[PDB]
Amino acid sequence: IQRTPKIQVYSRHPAENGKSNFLNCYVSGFHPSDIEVDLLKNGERIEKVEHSDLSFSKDWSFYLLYYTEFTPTEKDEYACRVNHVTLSQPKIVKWDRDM
Amino acid sequence: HPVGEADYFEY
Amino acid sequence: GSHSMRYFYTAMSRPGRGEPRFIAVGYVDDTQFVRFDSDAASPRTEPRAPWIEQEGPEYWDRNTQIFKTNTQTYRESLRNLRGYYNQSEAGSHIIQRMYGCDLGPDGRLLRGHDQSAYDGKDYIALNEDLSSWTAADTAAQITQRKWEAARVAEQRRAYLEGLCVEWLRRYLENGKETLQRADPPKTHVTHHPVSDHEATLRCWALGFYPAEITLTWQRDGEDQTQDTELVETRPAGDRTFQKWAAVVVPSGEEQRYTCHVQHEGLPKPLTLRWEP
Repeated sequence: IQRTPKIQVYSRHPAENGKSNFLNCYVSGFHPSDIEVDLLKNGERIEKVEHSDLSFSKDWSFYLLYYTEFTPTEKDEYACRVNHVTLSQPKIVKWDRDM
Repeated sequence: HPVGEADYFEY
Repeated sequence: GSHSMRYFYTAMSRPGRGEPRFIAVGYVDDTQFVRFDSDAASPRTEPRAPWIEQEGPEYWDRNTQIFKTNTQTYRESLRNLRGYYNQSEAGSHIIQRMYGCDLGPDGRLLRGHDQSAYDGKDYIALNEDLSSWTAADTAAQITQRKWEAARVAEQRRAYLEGLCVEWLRRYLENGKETLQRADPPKTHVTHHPVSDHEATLRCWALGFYPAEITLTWQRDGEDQTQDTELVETRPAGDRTFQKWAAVVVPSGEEQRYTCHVQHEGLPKPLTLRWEP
């Protein structure tokens, strides 16, 4: 059968306003491997997003890291949009810097 | 280094 | 400590959208070092760690030859398995394979692995004796007969006890400054109130390598397993990993709680509490 992705949105380094960083979206625990992942700035898709090579865990479920460089500010909101066959509608997970 | 497979290896 | 090398193969059919895609990646411990993708503009084995770049032309061409052959091989195998399960040509299916060797902290073969799955479900595995197979069902029993006829297990054993170990030891030496360097976690405890008389204590571990780590919350020295929210260990993107564990506590009782961190890179296991 099919497995729905776990989603974590987070920065590489401790978030500091005005300091360049990396925004990560880590999707894991999913099957099959086809997945759509977008990083959003204030609701809009970021262009130059990269991702890791497809690999899988001991339970055969896939994982991928999607990432882009970003500079956090006080009011800019970031999020990860994920679509998978197990999802009837794209899932939005907002970046919380305490998470 | 990966394992080489013999010719026409199949499941 | 202990070390391991693994290759991970993923073969994915896609009826109506071209031939099945084959991807291979190689890892030493928690560090990827090579990739191959049959969908790439020019499919070839590409380096993914700086310490592998020194390998000469014969290495990269041998790798590519193997993965290019496997691309064709796994396309045939996807067809075979569709047949074994009486499935239509309309669906998309996946074969995954995982193989490699584990070394003990002394550097000898601890055990070998060669395992395959179909649609995320275990299909066939080389047993620990490296001489026999475990087939998941009557379909995999057919693959087993094929592999016993072609004396595959004998050839896996030879590789796993020989070349796998030899190459792993070579990589561990070439990349010793990273592969044999354990980075301890940077740890701290955060505090977030949720009501008048409950608050959350979150224990953070950041910048650690390798990924293996234990984070536990204790209350009065007693483990809080069923109460602890524990996220999956996640890559930072710079080789290192991140993890947190959280427990919800009654306000005023924060000093009754202790976070414990165990990691290979630590001089000693850490005990943390909230410092207001």
